[PDB]
Amino acid sequence: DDELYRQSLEIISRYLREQATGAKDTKPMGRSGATSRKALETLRRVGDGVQRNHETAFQGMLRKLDIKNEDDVKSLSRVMIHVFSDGVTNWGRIVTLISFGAFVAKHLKTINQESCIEPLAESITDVLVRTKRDWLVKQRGWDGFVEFFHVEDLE
Ligand SMILES: Cc1cc(OCCCc2c(C(=O)NS(=O)(=O)c3ccc(C(=O)O)o3)[nH]c3c(-c4c(C)n[nH]c4C)c(Cl)ccc23)cc(C)c1Cl
Repeated sequence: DDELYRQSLEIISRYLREQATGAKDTKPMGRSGATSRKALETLRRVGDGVQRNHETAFQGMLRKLDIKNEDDVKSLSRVMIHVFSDGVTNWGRIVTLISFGAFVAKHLKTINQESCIEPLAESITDVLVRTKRDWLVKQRGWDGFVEFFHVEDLE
């Protein structure tokens, strides 16, 4: 995970940043590269799906969390660790984790707090890897992520 954390962080960062700014992740990924780009495209189609089907839940949880500044951001990781670390692990739960990540980043930009997007990203990444590296390793990681969701809605 001196590379699974970094690659995970690369996907999650670029995803949250493009969801927050509406600007597309140009500039290269740096290893494994294509794996990461294709994961990001997947994350767009799948993560858009999760936000559309869960808008009421997402809106309600974002409001209950009441996020105004980065000091809130440092205390979110412990709510997020608490919620995500119990129960079965599956790719659907990981994409929900990240999608609500994006949701929060869009909020952060709306209240002019873009700066917290990076810490938020890192926090998501740490929670995911800290808690699931083994699972992620034996689902063949982000290549496993690309294939399981095999985009057959865009072709
Ligand atoms: C960035 C961030 C991410 C977070 O993710 C938390 C765990 C991620 C999650 C879950 C989860 O896992 N649900 S699960 O075990 O039924 C599941 C999802 C997919 C599968 C499967 O296919 O199998 O199963 N549910 C969440 C909901 C929520 C929903 C969707 N309906 N009602 C509610 C409340 C909200 Cl609003 C936000 C985050 C989550 C949590 C926090 C606090 C933050 Cl800040």
